[PDB]
Amino acid sequence: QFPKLREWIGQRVIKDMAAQGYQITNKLFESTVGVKRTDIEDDNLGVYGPL
Amino acid sequence: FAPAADPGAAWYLLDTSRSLKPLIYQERMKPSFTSMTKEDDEQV
Amino acid sequence: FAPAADPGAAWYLLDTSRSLKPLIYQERMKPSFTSMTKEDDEQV
Amino acid sequence: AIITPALISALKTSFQKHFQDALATAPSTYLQVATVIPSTTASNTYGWLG
Amino acid sequence: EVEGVFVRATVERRCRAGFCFDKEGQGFADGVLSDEQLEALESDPLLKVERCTFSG
Amino acid sequence: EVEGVFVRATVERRCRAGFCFDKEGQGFADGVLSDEQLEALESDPLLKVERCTFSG
Amino acid sequence: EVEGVFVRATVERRCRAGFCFDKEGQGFADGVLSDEQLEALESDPLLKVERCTFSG
Amino acid sequence: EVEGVFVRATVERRCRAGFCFDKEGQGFADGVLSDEQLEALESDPLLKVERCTFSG
Amino acid sequence: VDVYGNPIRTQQLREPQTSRLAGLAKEFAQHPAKGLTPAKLARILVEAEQGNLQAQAELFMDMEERDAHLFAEMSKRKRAILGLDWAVEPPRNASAAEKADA
Amino acid sequence: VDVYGNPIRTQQLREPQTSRLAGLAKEFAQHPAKGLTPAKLARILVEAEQGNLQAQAELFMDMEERDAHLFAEMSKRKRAILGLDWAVEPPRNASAAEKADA
Repeated sequence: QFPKLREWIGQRVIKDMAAQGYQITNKLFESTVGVKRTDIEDDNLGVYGPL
Repeated sequence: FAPAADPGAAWYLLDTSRSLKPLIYQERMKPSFTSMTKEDDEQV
Repeated sequence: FAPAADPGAAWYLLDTSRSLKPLIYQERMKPSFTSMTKEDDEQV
Repeated sequence: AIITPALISALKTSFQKHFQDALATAPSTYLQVATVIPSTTASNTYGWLG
Repeated sequence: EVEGVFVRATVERRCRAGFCFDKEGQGFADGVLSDEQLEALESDPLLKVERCTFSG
Repeated sequence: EVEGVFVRATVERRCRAGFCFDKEGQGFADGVLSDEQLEALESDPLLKVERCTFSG
Repeated sequence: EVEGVFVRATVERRCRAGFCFDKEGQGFADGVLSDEQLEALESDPLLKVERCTFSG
Repeated sequence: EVEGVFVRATVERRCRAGFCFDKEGQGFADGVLSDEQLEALESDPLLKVERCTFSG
Repeated sequence: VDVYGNPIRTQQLREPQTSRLAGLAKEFAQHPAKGLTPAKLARILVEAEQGNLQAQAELFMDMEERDAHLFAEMSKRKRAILGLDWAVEPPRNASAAEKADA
Repeated sequence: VDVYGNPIRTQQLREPQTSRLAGLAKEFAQHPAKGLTPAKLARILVEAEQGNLQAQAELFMDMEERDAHLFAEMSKRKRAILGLDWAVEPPRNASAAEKADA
């Protein structure tokens, strides 16, 4: 942004804006588990399949 | 104890999140893959 | 250098080709290969 | 001006796609000097009686 | 190459020893190094400016 | 016999001396002993898994 | 050139004396000799198999 | 750091001494240096790859 | 608003909801009917009961495709409806404005 | 323009689209029905699901040719349509210009 009002219109002093930047990497996140194909079918109680 | 007093009233909030991809489900329940080939029918 | 004189109107064409199978497209998209779950996020 | 002209370098750039696939393969030529005889196996025993 | 020196014998700020005088033509406009210090060095010209590249 | 080894020349997580590494292929699947510690040792086959029972 | 090689530390059934045990021998997809013995020796792999160009 | 080694189980193209063998697992994926030669280095990951960072 | 009373905003009508889910359009059916056993079918149904409708939907599609008798019955039943003439009628003892709307 | 709204340019109507694809006209069907097993049929269908319609189309053509009962049924079904009288009608409560166009 712009700085304070100075105290001299005689011999005015120029200024510049500062360009700021922020860099961030969006790396992935994961998590998983292994299960057997027969066991999910060989489970009549409803558990092992709410996975 | 790592607290964070925050105004959360300016145009932006602290620790802003960035939603790139939703929670697309990844599954491995078909013989298509080598997990069931190399292993005893391991689905993932 | 690399010449060749051939007929074109004959019942046979020289250097005949063989399009035995079409230009089938082979792809590696997502939960179809292991390159993308038990590996990096690679596709071929 | 900008006190960090390096940071604003990415701000002041632009990308235009004109060289992307600005090329093509040579025109098909085997049709003139060849004919397709598709088969359905890993061989072809041609046969004629002279 | 230095594409701008922004000097023209201008009164560029040089904050040294707690006082910001103008010692020489330290005007520069590039993204090579010390941009944060370039803020202090090239804040106030205070006099007329004219850039003449040194091709450095 | 041995139910499974899941070695593929890679363990799941062999953590010793406060550092967790990945080598020596110490993967087992059985409740013979140290099941609570078997959860920590196992449960992380980063690389492929190959099961070749040793019939021990 | 010979097409056929197994270089993934893969297991194959090679019979030494009265038993068949893991080992990598011929490991080729082409045969001109020892076909009857190769069949027992060239049992397709147990684990991951990948082929290369020995060109021997 | 080394975002990816691209080494495990895969072998890439390595052109040295006029003969481009395949070994030593020199896979990498970054824009640090020798980016143009990265194509030549990764010109033949013939075998299955399995990334794992070295945190270099 | 809608019939259920939920607030309606015309801003969201410019684009389909699934447009921002380009991942869905690239999926392929897993064909769970191939190699199906009674235990697998029971597991599929039970899992569907718990909110995993993907496998159930794919199984139903395969079942529709692979059975000629079932497909013929369903097609006949649906074509029965598709051939019915339809009309829009105003509400009970509707007024002139309601008749015009209808 | 067309019904779908895509821009229409009369320049491209002078030549067929496939004219510049002389390779297609020289192809011959591969006849995938010969030596067909259930595994081969399943692979053909699955591959067709993924965008390889060539094998599926050729298999369907062979299936049509090699089965007399199926061919008779399909021919009867199509000839049913081919024998229907048809007419072009103007839209609902059309005007004189619309009637002339129709």
